[PDB]
Amino acid sequence: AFLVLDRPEERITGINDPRLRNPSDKFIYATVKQSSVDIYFRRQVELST
Amino acid sequence: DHLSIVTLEEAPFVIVESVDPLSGTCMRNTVPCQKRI
Repeated sequence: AFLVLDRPEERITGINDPRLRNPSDKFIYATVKQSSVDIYFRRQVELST
Repeated sequence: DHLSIVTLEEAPFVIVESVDPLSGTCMRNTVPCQKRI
């Protein structure tokens, strides 16, 4: 049981993750400045936060 | 019509945030609110 039930996991699940959607100061995420990723998040108002 | 609505900061239901330091107004996906002292 100990050797099968060893699952740290707790890994981000896509962009709809609550950690990304409602970020805390502890969790830090970013992309590269002035690229398609920047003007993807900037374009969508639902991704303003 | 125009009427005054009270609100209390609590939980996901009400989250109170400061205005943008540069613009000085509320951002998108947000509505302005007041506060006394």
